[PDB]
Amino acid sequence: PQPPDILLGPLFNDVQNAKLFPDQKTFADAVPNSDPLMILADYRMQQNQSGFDLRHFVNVNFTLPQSLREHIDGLWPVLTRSTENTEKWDSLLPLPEPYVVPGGRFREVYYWDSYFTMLGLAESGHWDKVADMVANFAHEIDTYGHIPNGNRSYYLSRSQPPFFALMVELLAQHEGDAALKQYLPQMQKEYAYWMDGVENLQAGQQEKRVVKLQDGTLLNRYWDDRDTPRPESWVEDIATAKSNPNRPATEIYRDLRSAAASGWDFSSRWMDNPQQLNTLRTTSIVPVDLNSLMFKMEKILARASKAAGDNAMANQYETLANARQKGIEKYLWNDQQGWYADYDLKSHKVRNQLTAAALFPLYVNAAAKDRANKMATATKTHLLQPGGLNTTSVKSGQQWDAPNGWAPLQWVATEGLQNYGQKEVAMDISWHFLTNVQHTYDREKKLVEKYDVSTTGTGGGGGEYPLQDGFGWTNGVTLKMLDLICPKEQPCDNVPATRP
Ligand SMILES: OCC1=C[C@H](N[C@H]2C[C@H](CO)[C@@H](O)[C@H](O)[C@H]2O)[C@H](O)[C@@H](O)[C@@H]1O
Repeated sequence: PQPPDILLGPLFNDVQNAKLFPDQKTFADAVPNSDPLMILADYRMQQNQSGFDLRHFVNVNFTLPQSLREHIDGLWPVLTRSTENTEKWDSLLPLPEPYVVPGGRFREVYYWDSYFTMLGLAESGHWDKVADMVANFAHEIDTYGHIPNGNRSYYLSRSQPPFFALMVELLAQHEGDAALKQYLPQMQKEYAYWMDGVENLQAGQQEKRVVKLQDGTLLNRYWDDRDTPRPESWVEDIATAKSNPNRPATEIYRDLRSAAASGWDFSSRWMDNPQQLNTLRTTSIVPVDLNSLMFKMEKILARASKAAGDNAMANQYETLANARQKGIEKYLWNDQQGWYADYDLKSHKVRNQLTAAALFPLYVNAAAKDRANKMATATKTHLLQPGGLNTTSVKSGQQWDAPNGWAPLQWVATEGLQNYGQKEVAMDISWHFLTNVQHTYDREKKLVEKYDVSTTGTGGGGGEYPLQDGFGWTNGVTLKMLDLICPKEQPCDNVPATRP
């Protein structure tokens, strides 16, 4: 499958640049009614004729795309899609089983979203859907060599935060070690993708998603194999590169795509100047969340191997995990500030900024106990707000920043804090975010993609597209949290005004 900019060449550029549709993702998801080569020969003939209408040419040649608890349960069918077969030349990639999409403009499965959605499904006893989704991701691993950002041809050149091993662990909570052993080959295969290029890597060098520091420490980074505009945000990325003539455009395209591989598209976290997206430099930053996830993946791989009966392999994975933990503790802790943070390959130091990503070492149990206590303090002091956990302390105009609260980060933070007995802060995050979700639901009768955490009752904003409704990981995380804040004796269908 070729991404639409390659498949439809000059025509794709021209349709996007003409802005025939208010969302750039629209034409990226359009299906050619006939062979692209034919539509392209045709376009070359007509395009310069008197009174040629581009829009008309496109219409002819393409097909274009109750309680809180009750509401979430009724949404699952609306968010479920089944696409075992796909039309010829569709950007949508086929999957063997039904899958849940986030909602709105997101009409395909997403990698990291699905873990948090599956948490909700698992909590509701929809273990069949959870099995189906693990199977879908295993299929993509075998088919593409890795999990794409989503099941679209324009997502094949990148991944997303790697939650597959955690999904397999989720499935094992129901099916036992049999699930770990079943999906071991695909977990190893995903690991080999993340580590591709390590062989022959020298100190001080990076290759694809692997970074080797000057002392030999191996860590990973986000990376996309392409350095061109994103088809799904074509005119935005061109405008971003055009606005900064002092950088090669390919470098800007690479970092835009890599921030998209990071899940945090976009954030002051990646930028020299928090008010200029054209300064982002994702590929020179070693992310603390990614490397926390890699640690977890290595720990899960060791467990699966040992269950499977392969002890030499289990010992290898445990040794790799032990080394990664030493790297996180050394390069991804900011000792001057007292919090985890990303590492800057440009300055050769730990970056200053506190973001919600700094909770990930707690989430995966990599963190030292004293650093976990320090993180509880940093969270209360800087990130915890009336409507939930702030993403950063910086209002950049981007969506992965203040004042936005994102469901997946609320879950990572509360689970992380609980892993170290920091129960008070963990409960405050859950209660604040849930109240926000409930309040917005009382107002709008919906769940949304992200929330403004400075108060409760309003959805968030920022970035290159409008606030989306649904919404997969909000619904999944909400159900999980709802079930935990109320006793099993008396479960709640709405978030209550009093803590029990
Ligand atoms: O809910 C799906 C998502 C959409 C958001 N990003 C997608 C939309 C971008 C176009 O607006 C796309 O380039 C990116 O790769 C996609 O993952 C969000 O920031 C992601 O963390 C999230 O997984």
